[PDB]
Amino acid sequence: ANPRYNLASTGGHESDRDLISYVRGVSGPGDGGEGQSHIARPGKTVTGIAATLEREGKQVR
Amino acid sequence: MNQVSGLAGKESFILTRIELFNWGGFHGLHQAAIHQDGTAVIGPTGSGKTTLVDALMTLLCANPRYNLASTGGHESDRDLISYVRGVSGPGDGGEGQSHIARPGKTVTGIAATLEREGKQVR
Amino acid sequence: DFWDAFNGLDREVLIQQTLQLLAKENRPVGLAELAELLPPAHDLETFAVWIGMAREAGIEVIDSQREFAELSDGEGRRWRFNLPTTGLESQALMDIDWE
Amino acid sequence: KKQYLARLRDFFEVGENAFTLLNRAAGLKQLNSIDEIFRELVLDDHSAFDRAAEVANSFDG
Amino acid sequence: NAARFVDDNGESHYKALQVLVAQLRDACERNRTLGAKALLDPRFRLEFAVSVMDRQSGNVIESRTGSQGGSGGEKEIIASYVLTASLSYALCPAGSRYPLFGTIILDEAFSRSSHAVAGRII
Amino acid sequence: ESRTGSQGGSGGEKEIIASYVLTASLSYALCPAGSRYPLFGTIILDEAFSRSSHAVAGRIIAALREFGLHAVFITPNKEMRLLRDHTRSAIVVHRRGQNSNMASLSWEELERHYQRRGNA
Ligand SMILES: Nc1ncnc2c1ncn2[C@@H]1O[C@H](COP(=O)(O)OP(=O)(O)O)[C@@H](O)[C@H]1O
Repeated sequence: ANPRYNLASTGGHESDRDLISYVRGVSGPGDGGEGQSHIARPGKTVTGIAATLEREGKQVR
Repeated sequence: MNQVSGLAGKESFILTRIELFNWGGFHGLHQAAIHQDGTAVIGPTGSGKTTLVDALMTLLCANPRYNLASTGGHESDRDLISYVRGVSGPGDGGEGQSHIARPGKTVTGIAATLEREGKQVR
Repeated sequence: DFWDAFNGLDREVLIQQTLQLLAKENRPVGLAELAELLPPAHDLETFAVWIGMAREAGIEVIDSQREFAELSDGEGRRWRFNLPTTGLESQALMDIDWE
Repeated sequence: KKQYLARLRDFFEVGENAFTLLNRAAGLKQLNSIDEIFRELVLDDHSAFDRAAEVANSFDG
Repeated sequence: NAARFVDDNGESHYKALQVLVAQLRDACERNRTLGAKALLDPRFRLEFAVSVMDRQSGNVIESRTGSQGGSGGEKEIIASYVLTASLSYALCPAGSRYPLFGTIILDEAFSRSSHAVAGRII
Repeated sequence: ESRTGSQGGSGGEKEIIASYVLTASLSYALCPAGSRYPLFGTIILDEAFSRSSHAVAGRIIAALREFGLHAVFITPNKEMRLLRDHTRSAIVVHRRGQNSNMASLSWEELERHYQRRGNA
């Protein structure tokens, strides 16, 4: 419901990343030519995520 | 590449040998030779690599913080007594003292030799 | 470095290979002799494992007596390892279970 | 998302704590003695540091 | 509790409640001192300890009653085992011993343990 | 870049810079008053590199070499390739039952050559 993003490296303190930064594809860490965080998808955009689970041929997505 | 490594000793002191006697799990006399080019202490979990560093840290610092790498900088996991007595784990829940390897009269000796241009400080 | 870390000393296979070598020899074998018979592709990575043998099976290792072994790595550079003297024997090693 | 998570709960017959613990399991790197692993990994917060503030304000009234 | 039985128009009762609420505010302001956490945090009023026993002999064989005393690999082993047990219990539907959501995700779980003990964790 | 431009992958350059600064601070602390080299040149770091990639660990070792620090690295039989490249001995520590013991080992590159009967 309220996932803790990047918990492996940011554990102990508040997480840097959020859902908005994943949808927009911000590149906070990797810089070198960073155009203000280099938002990959600044305009109207759609992001989809899907996970499939199986058990004895029964599927749940 | 090998030329630069000759700086060791030529400039300052470098540790070269560690001596342990009844230190932690190191029963009896144990000697470790440290190369002038740098050394690697390796082994499986539950050995004496952390105990070996803790001996030198005790020798070097006024208030050593034992088992720092495992506690993550928190309150020191151990103390001098638990190393001297050779405490091996909490020690069950019914006394027994099986965990303690040196409960009675015992002596533990820790030595460290540092070399510089032949001059040796122990 | 990804590829380099991909391939490494799989001590599982080396465990059985060393056990089979001792079974074939069925004699007290030192570290230098083991290196000669078994060409280590990772240098000290193997040796520690073999030392893990001696100390795991109770085969006491002597540090005063030092053997040697000359081994060349992939790129051709040759190194002389100053191994200690051990008494690896197949019976005890096969007695002890491995993870 | 509340209704969707309720549907997930129903399908997998596990409360929200199960998936919250699954989330926290991805940040196990920063671990310490058993006490910290218990008080930071399992048995989620359920602390009462906020209810105390309301109780104090009511007692102020 | 003693003051609730006094007949003074709720004066002693008010004073006792005032003391209690003062304690509560003291804890709340310093929201991470060990005392405050123990006071207002359910999972801080009780300690924790693990104990490895024998399958046939129920006697405790090694009881880490907090007693941190452990190597980087030992603590990692215990934490991974306990976390796996907790995940299995949580994901198991009530009255069942097989979790219905059988997939779990670990992120760089093992870093302080040897390659021989990580396999035991897996 | 007045402020560090970026890293070499998930804190690569960041970790490199932090380790370099820490090594410089240690060298200064061990360096006596108005001295270029630290009198106490030995540094011990338990769990050498567990959270550090092989690319960065080599850089930390190189930096330790630059600042004139003789280091002994403690690893759980991990990261043997770089330790072997950047060291010349190893104290194999093994604990059987309740008692532990050590076994010293050393190696050194024979002058010989990189390769003979081949490209030079
Ligand atoms: N005071 C102590 N209490 C409990 N165990 C101790 C103590 N001192 C040493 N030990 C034991 O000695 C070893 C010290 O850690 P070690 O395994 O050498 O660390 P690592 O291999 O992670 O570098 C462990 O097996 C530990 O149980």
